[PDB]
Amino acid sequence: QLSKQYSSRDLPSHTKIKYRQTTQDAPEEVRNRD
Amino acid sequence: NMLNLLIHRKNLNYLHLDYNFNLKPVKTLTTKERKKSRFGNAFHLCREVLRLTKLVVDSHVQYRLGNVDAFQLADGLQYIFAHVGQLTGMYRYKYKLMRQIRMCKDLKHLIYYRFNTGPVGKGPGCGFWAAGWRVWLFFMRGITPLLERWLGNLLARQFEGRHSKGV
Amino acid sequence: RVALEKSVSQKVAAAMPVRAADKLAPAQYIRYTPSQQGVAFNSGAKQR
Amino acid sequence: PAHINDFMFEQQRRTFATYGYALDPSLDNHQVSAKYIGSVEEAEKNQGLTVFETGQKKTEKRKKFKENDASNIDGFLGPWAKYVDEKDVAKPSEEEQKELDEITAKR
Amino acid sequence: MPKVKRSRKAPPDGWELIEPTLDELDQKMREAETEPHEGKRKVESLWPIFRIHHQKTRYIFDLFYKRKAISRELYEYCIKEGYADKNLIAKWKKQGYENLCCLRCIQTRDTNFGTNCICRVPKSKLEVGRIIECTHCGCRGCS
Amino acid sequence: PIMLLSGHEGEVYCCKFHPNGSTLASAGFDRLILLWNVYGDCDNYATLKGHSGAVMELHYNTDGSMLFSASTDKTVAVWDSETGERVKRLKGHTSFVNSCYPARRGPQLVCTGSDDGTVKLWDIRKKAAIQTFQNTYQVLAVTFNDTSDQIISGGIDNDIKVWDLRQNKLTYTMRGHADSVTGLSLSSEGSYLLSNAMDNTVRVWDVRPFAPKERCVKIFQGNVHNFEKNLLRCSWSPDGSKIAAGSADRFVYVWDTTSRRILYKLPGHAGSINEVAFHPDEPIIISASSDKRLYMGEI
Amino acid sequence: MSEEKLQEKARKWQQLQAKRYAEKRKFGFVDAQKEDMPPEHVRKIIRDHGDMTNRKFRHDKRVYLGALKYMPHAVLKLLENMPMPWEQIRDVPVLYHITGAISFVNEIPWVIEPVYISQWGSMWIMMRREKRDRRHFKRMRFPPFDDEEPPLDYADNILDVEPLEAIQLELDPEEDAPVLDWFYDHQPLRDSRKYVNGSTYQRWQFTLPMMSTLYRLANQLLTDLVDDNYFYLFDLKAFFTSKALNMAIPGGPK
Amino acid sequence: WEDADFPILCQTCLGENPYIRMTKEKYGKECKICARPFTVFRWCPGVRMRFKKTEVCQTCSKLKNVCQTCLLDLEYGLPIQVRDAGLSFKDDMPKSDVNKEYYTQNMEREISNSDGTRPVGMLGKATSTSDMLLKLARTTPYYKRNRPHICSFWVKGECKRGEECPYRHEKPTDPDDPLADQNIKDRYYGINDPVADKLLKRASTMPRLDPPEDKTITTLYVGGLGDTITETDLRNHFYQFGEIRTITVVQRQQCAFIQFATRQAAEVAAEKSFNKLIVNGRRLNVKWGR
Ligand SMILES: O=P(O)(O)O[C@H]1[C@@H](OP(=O)(O)O)[C@@H](OP(=O)(O)O)[C@@H](OP(=O)(O)O)[C@@H](OP(=O)(O)O)[C@H]1OP(=O)(O)O
Ligand SMILES: [Zn+2]
Ligand SMILES: [Zn+2]
Ligand SMILES: [Zn+2]
Repeated sequence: QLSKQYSSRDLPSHTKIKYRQTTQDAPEEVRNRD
Repeated sequence: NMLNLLIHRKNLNYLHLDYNFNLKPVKTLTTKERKKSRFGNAFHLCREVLRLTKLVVDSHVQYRLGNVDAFQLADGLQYIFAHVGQLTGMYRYKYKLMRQIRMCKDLKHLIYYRFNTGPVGKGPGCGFWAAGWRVWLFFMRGITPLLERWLGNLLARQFEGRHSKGV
Repeated sequence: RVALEKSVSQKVAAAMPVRAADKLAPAQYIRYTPSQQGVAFNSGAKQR
Repeated sequence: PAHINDFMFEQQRRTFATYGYALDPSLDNHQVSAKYIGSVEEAEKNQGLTVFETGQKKTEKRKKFKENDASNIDGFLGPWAKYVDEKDVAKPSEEEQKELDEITAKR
Repeated sequence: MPKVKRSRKAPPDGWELIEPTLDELDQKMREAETEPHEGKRKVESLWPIFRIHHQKTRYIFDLFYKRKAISRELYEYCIKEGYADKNLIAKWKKQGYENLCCLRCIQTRDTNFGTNCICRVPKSKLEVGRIIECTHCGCRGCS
Repeated sequence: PIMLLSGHEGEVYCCKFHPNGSTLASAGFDRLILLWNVYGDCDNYATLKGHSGAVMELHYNTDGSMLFSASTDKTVAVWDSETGERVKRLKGHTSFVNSCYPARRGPQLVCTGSDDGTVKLWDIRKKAAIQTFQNTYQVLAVTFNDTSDQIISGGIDNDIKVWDLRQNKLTYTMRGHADSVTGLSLSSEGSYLLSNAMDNTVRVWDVRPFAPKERCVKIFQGNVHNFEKNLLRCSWSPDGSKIAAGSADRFVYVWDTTSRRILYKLPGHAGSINEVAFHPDEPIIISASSDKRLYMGEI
Repeated sequence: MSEEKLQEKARKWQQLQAKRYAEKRKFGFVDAQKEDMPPEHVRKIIRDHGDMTNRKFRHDKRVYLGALKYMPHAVLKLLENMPMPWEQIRDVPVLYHITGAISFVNEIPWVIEPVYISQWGSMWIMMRREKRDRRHFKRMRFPPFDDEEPPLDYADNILDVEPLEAIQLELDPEEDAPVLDWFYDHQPLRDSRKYVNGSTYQRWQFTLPMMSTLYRLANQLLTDLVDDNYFYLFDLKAFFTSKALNMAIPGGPK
Repeated sequence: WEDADFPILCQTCLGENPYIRMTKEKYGKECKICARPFTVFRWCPGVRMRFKKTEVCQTCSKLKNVCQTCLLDLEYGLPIQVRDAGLSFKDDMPKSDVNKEYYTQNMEREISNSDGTRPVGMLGKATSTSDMLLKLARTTPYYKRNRPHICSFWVKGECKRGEECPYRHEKPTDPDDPLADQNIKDRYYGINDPVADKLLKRASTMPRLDPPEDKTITTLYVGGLGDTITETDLRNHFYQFGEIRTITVVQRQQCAFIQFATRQAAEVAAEKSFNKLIVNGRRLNVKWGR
């Protein structure tokens, strides 16, 4: 029982996840750090 | 036919949409019907867009029947596109239209005040309808996904029913 | 990750609702063994 | 979930449809032989002929018309040529007619 | 009042002997087009049109290929103005397809199992003498 | 492991190993030839292209240097496993060429069985035919004899036929199969030859200078046919120890040369198994089935 | 075993194998096409359904309604092909629903750029000389049809009429030799592989006399500037800067 | 919404050819009982037979254990009421709107936790097929079910479609007959379905062995014995069923007379054997002797 209604706010948006880059604080560095 | 099928499916027999897409009641309606029979901006935006196209295709039918002329058709089309504000009444339902409306005024002041640079006069016969046509085509490029969403929602709600459970 | 995201994909494709309708998958073939086997019905054969 | 070949399934089905016998499809774990199922004696006497395989049949084809000159204004039957051995009206007759009136009254 | 012509080019000059046949055929098409939707049926109210359409293009197919009684130029003018049917013809010219009823009776995607009408099955391989009315064209076994 | 391979769009009819035991070739309806690496993850490196019809039989040379592949479109093809590219398009076949066999350890020479009514002998270098024994009818499988001087063929008339390359007459005709023979494969003995036939029986024969005049040796039960009449193919093991067969029953049949017992009827497939491939080195089995994929069984 | 047995065996298996591996059901073969219907098919369906009030249909009611979601597409596709005052009639490819519920003009109006500007420039000259030299211009009435006059039928009212000469400018035979014939066509050189790509109508290539006459014809709608230092502080970058500094040059935007 | 792999149908209704071609439509219609949307499968039964369609949810099927279109039981194949009575079942599925939608929701939630293998509930606890059920069962496929309807036109004369009349151009059945009006809802709920009552009267008129008056008449007469039976064979017929006290195998009349040790044992034996004790192919007639 799936509706075909819809919403202005369920349009696609921010469809890519940012990942924490090499210098910002990647889980590798924090794995290292003291 | 689509808009009439909508009107009559909701069981609103006291209203009727006439052939230039005017919506008119055929009674005087009590409160319950003045309320039950209010419509939204989807219905009315679709109504008014269809009214613009009927104006256009009927100018062309007048041309093809022999009633007017090539020049009268061209200038009447230019007229139509310059004066969408006073012929449709679209701005009531999506007021952002005035972008377009102001644009088709600016163009007309250009073209006119370059059309009649010499002995040519301030009279009607100026149909160079490329510019306003372009403008309303870009407007339609923008509006079709919006209206397809709004009408999809209206039709769904009319055929499934409105969901008052987990709002 | 696999199961999660596939269910995501179906739930969001619901939120597409303008379904970029893909073609219908090729016709499948299924082989069926009735419980009511015998030569009374199935023209004496067992499977269809 | 089988996966079979396509010309062959339709061949066998049309066989069983228009001839009444067919190479039975049971793929049993006990090795059965090719047995013509359905009208077995028909498969025997007809030599297993398929509706798709050409075969000798002296069967009287129903008589049809043929008006294929497309210049006659009301002439061309072309591909829409009726069968000549066909009826010109379709109705039930005096006894069944009154009986059906009686039934429609009984209902 | 005829199929008023778009080309504005002069018709090549066999046009004057095939003129009246096409004219009466268009008369018949307009008439059988307006014939109003009686208690006839809803599937079969469109069978006249396909019937007439085949006729007209069939006719020209004769007068160019089976008689060679008109020129390439006149025949092309008669296609371009919508009397004939370019692809119904180009299909007729094939080998298994001499009498094809309507061009839609071979559309494989318009039918759910991916086949042609029973219109298209040779009468012999059915042999059951059963009346065939392809719902599309109304044809009785085009081939 | 089971190691099922996929990546083929339609039935795979033929699968066989590198005679190295290094690379895998499979082919079928999709009109192209896929290659894989047998070891590691059983991964796919190359795909050969070109054959317009269905690849009905692929065949190696005995080193593994050039590839032979019989196509439905009246043609055989030899290609370079070095490149994957065509060296020769054996045209001239007047119908469906189903079976191909390159001469092993002799001069480079090919016998092709076809649906025209002829068996054809071809030299790769001349772009011309060598010999052709028009018996009457379709020949469905063809294999040489290790002398490269007789040629064996099996078709619709159930009498397995062998021609002498020098006298060019029907050298050896053998009889006893009740219905059409679908597969021949001569063991690496150079002597024992294996015959599948959809009458549900498999047979073993032996081409020698001297044979008992009626050389129907061993007989096994189990294979199936049905409305499909797909082409069923058999093989010996590298050792002449186990015979592997497929059938339209979804069961890989593994029997033994010695006790003719049913060592295996293995399930696992979805559609008819058309070809089983034995590893020239290992106890590795590869099944090509009409379910549009392959299996890599280890025994 | 019986010979005639084996002979009809060869017969049967030959036919069977032959059809089964016929090129028709080869692997990647895709069925050819969907070619055009006749026009009267559409015309008859739509005039039949009329206004869905006769209960004989009563099921296309649901699809008729449900097709509303797409009518802003039909309108956009329709209005972007309107026939351009040098033409009397334009024929367009139409995709429609087999119950008449909706009708999409299925086309994109590609034009050659210098041709198009020249055609509209001729229109400029003609319109102007006409409005100057017509005694009294009558403006048509909007709406042209009344509120309860039902819309006309094409077939009964416009189908057979003669269509009333359009706004051609009449080109002179000597100086405009290279264009006089194909100028006012719908898609001028559509089918002549010397000057156009093909029938999809991309890629023009033209002769230099063609271009010179086209230029001279479109001369009215054109700038007689030759270089760029006219727009000195009047280009995009000057405006970007002025906007950024919130100062505004004499004749520029704010 | 339901979602299935195939229909679940009677062999009668599935057709005759081994090779059938069938179409699926996802969320295609509404179960006439479950009231919710289902997937609807449509197949052509045979040559010149109406296309049939699955007409009840897969859950509405598994619950009462029937064929999704034929509606008859799956093993025996009688109307739902008959099977219920023969299994002595009491099916408590609600009737009113809200209660029935609620019951359907929870029954579906609980059948989600199944294996898809056998009916849920008492339909497993009632599979003891009584000889009455086996006795009423259909034997061969009554394939008259799949022929087309009755042509209103051809009943009035009008079926001018030649031979293609979309309905059997025969005589319309008299509407007075009880076997005419059986609404789907009742035939699923088993409340006053005429075919059930006619079949039950038929099962009541069917031959079963009669009981005697006196308790002391503990000799049971089996008629139609034949001389291929042994006294030890008549024993094995009536030995472990209780205890037998004596056996007289009358060879001058081809009959037998079994004196038992327990009245209920002999009664169960003979009634359960009535005309159907088929040992070495002999129709023995089990009755109480004089
Ligand atoms: O009614 P509007 O949208 O405002 O357009 C008109 C009109 O244009 P149409 O010819 O399309 O009706 C006039 O044109 P002419 O009278 O020039 O022929 C005129 O424009 P002019 O000012 O140039 O006369 C007039 O303007 P106004 O009321 O100021 O005279 C006005 O255009 P505006 O947008 O200029 O008002
Ligand atoms: Zn048809
Ligand atoms: Zn047709
Ligand atoms: Zn036809």
